[PDB]
Amino acid sequence: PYKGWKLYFSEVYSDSSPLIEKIQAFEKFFTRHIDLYDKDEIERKGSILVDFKELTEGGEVTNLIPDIATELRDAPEKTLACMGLAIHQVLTKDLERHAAELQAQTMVNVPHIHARVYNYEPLTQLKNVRANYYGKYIALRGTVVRVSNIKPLCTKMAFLCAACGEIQSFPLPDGKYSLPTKCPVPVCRGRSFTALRSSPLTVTMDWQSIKIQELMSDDQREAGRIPRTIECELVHDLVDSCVPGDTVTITGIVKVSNAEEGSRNKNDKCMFLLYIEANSISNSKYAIQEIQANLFKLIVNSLCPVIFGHELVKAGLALALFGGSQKYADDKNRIPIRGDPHILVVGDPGLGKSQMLQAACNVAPRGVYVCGNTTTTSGLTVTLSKDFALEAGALVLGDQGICGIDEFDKMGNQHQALLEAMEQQSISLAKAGVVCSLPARTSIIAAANPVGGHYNKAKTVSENLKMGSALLSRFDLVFILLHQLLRKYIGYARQYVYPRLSTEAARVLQDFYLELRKQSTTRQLESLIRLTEARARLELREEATKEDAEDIVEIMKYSMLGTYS
Amino acid sequence: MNSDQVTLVGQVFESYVSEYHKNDILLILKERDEDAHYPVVVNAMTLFETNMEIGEYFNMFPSEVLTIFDSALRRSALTILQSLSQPEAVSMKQNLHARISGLPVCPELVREHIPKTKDVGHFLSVTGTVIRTSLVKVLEFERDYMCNKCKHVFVIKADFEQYYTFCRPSSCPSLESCDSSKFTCLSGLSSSPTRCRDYQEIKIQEQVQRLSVGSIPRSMKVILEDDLVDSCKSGDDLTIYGIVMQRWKPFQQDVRCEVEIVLKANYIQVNVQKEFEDFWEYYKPFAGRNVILASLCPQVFGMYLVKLAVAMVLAGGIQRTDATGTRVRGESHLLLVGDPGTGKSQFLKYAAKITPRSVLTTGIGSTSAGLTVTAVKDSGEWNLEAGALVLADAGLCCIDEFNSLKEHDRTSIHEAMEQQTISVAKAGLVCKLNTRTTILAA
Amino acid sequence: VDSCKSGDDLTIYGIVMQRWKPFQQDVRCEVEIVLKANYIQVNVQKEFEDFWEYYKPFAGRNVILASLCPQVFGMYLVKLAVAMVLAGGIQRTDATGTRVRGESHLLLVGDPGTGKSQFLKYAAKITPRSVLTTGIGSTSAGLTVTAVKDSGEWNLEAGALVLADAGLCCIDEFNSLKEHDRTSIHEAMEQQTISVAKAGLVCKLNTRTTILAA
Ligand SMILES: [Zn+2]
Ligand SMILES: [Zn+2]
Repeated sequence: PYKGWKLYFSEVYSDSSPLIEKIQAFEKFFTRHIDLYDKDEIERKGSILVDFKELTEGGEVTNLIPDIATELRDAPEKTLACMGLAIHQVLTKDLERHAAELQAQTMVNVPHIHARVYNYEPLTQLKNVRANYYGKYIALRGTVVRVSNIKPLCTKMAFLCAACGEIQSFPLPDGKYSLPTKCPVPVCRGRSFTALRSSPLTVTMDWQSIKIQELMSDDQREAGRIPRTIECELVHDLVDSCVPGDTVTITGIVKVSNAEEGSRNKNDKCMFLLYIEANSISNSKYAIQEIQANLFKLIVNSLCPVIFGHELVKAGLALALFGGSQKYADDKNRIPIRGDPHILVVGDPGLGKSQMLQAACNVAPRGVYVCGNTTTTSGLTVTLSKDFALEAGALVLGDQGICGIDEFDKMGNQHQALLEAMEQQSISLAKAGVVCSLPARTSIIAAANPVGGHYNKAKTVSENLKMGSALLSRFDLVFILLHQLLRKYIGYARQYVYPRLSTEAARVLQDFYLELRKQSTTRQLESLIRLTEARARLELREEATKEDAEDIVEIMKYSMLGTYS
Repeated sequence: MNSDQVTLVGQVFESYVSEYHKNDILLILKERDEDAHYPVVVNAMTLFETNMEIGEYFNMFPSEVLTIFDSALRRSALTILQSLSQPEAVSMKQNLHARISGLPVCPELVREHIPKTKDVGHFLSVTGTVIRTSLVKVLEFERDYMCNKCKHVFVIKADFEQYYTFCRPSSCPSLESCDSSKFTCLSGLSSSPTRCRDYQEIKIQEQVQRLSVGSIPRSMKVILEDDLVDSCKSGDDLTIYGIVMQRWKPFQQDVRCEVEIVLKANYIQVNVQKEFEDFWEYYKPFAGRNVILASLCPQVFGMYLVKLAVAMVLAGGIQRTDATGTRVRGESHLLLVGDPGTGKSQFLKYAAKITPRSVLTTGIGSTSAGLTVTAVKDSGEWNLEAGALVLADAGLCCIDEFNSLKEHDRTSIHEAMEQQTISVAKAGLVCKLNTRTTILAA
Repeated sequence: VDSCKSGDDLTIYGIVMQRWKPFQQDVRCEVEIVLKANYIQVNVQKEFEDFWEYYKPFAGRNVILASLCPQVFGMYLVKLAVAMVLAGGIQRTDATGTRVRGESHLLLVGDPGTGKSQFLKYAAKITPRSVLTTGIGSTSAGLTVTAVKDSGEWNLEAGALVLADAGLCCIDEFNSLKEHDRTSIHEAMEQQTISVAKAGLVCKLNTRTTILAA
């Protein structure tokens, strides 16, 4: 009466077992809510997404499941199996009725349906995950760092008993081919089984291993605490649902990892080891109003409270933190060019250029700080690791954020891919026959030292700075030198306000550009717009006026004043 | 311990926790997570002052005494829970660990060196610096088995001395004497219990800055379990209490043996007099300055100001905190722009050898890799190495040939002289490191 | 066996099977999906017809040129020349059996920041089977061939001038290359081929491509 019983439970079917009660409970729940889901998509993908708020709705549809929360948290592998068998029974009953109606005017083979529950609460942070969570169902939310490749994984294996002819679906622990020790029927214990690898009970699915790092407060919770990470295993439809850098919410069971990695030294090898079996994954991709109502100078001076002077440098840093408009026409595939401006700090030692890059990475919600001596090509570009996987580098880790590069005059070919990232918002990969293009929508702020030390002489910027024109033409702002509340304000502005350029702001830029032409790169004008739009996002305004443009022009005037000397 | 010893220990501890140590257990019961390991820190000196035999039995059998302490902690937690008007407002906690702290100050229990084979099996404290930390981990520690004749479910423990490996027994520990030797394992068949204890291996080293530690410090492995994990990081000054044990692996067909003395931790703590009083009375000041300055460096002619300035360098300083919460330094900085061979180098070297917790270098002989930070790597693993400006934290850093350095070695020194900190960003190691030090340059 | 080499375009018919090795005492398992081969083979429409009827020609050139790169002011000849670059070409064969190329070559000697780089990059993203680089950022190791080695084993790695076979290769900062990167480009522009002779890898590789430089 239960077709597919062996697809979820390895036990022998018995109407006296306590499984029937929960199975019929979830079957009632699914029959009452059969119109809420797409049966075709459930059959094709082999899974079903159920809202946890629907199970805890309370009433009549959930009458036979009053303790769904406790049973799911403490016994997930049993509750999910019962739920999957119930939805499979509902689908096969509906399809058998349809097939009978078709025959009147009956072998329906419904495959395995993964019962996936999303939007689970309470949310459990990774730092509070200990060993006692083993066998429990919890939900986490974090940023993806590593995404491995898709690989086949044999979950179950079919075994035919030579005594009674019964075929069982024995699950494998970590994929280890083990032989059953007794026949599942309580009659004969033949203890001799033949493997049936072509049988439908032998379950083989796609498998992926992702790594999740906790959402760490870059200043509050950074008082000696390291960001904790954990491994998650996606299977079947959950495979290829997130890329490195996305913030995803993953609900699943906590299970023991047994490989074991390493080694060595000295020493990150751990025999003792944890991981998460992912059941569902969701990928997204007042004090503020007092601040909006001298806002520019207040945020500017509050970026680095330990750096004296550099008022224009802090002014460009705030503009880069908010950023312009990522004007990507998704309906026209019109590239957004770039809305993230770049900053160059040309200064002598002892000015605090490194401290400005630190504050750039600290106040930003996604900051990556890099020194310019211990440099590797894989430290900034994507890293290829084959047995292949692509590991995000500093130019990829800084996506939707700011990356700071100190002493880049000391970097060699490990730095030239940053030029391709500042312009294409992407990283080029070509190694070991693997060719790809990875995202890198980041804002690059950098600082360097002059050629002959103190350069208050008759030379200009392109001559005194240890840098060629291939990178000088890529910066929106060049400055020549010789916390949590503003963090929330910047994060809210990057998510809420999308700026535009008005006509009054353009007329000011037209007059300055025409007067600059009469004195006789194009990216200079692109900087005027990208910083003006950044000023509109700073003021939480959807449209930048002439006042914002004049301020951006004066900032660019200071950049062009230190230059062209 | 016989029955009398266990009885007296239990009674003394039960009376002590029924009289005091109530708010700690109340706060433990008030927590939400019921499956969590909760520690109960107890001063060992005040506890051993209440009864004479408890200290003897603790120093004689530490593990069983700690087990009895945990049992009595559970009993006292239940008693305090039953004494509340609304017992349902809190929840009982079964994973209670008695963590010993504040041992009687003596050289036999408070150690500054790595314990030897003589101290195996004794409970003591070791003070050192953390040089290495491992990740936080999860895996099994007990395994359930069942008998084929009486269906009695018993449990076997993992041998800590054999790196938590299980050995199959051959006797039924049921209440009725079963002659059955056939047992079945139930560890991997199901997941009915969540019996798994936390585990972390840290590495501590003797502090060469101490007077008792010689030239070459020794290292030691410390095993933290349950709530003791995630309690320290690389570079911390720890005072670890615990039991010195031996973990070993024997010879095999192609494998060699390996024995190791480790420290199973129980609690973690993050860190002539009459003559001096008479010298201070005579100083209370110009004649005292002449004595200190002459005694600081007697191998030099004149240079009264340099001897005085060095005195202030070794003297200062004390940190402060302003209205913005910014740390305001204390440590001094003296520059000696002297002609070569005038003896300025003779100052700094003798001053670095005369002072405990002191470092030195000779400029270009140690670049920024030897002054600040270095990301020591090996496979996909790395740690933080300390330089001259870091090892001198709460100490002195001397740098001869100070202008012979590169502009990037000076930039690193610029940060250490301006923030008490050094920014780390090498390879995959990004952090903010405290370098509260004074710098005596020439 | 012996029916294909490294770099061929194959259409393999066969059965998808699984080869596995189980766990042992000290050995881990490994499962792999392989293809047991059975045969080897070496390798809106109405709108386009209506657009072709209107083109059949000067008004059509203005539409293609404006639609090729609308992000640029003027430069009618550059938009037209790029159109011929993406257009050409077709190989021929003379009386001596020599292969006569088809693919075009356009050089853009423009002042920096005039937008010539905006052309080539959008043109490389708009075109299927297309490659690009920025001169000195990719030397001859990334333009032609590289003998990837490991123990006494090696293979052939394709560069910018090779991956663009039957496609387009764009090179900004074209004069920023070394005289040996240009020599490798000289051969690809003059023979449709690139000579291989690195380590123990000696061969003649076909690089039938067009090169759009700036
Ligand atoms: Zn059977
Ligand atoms: Zn028995």
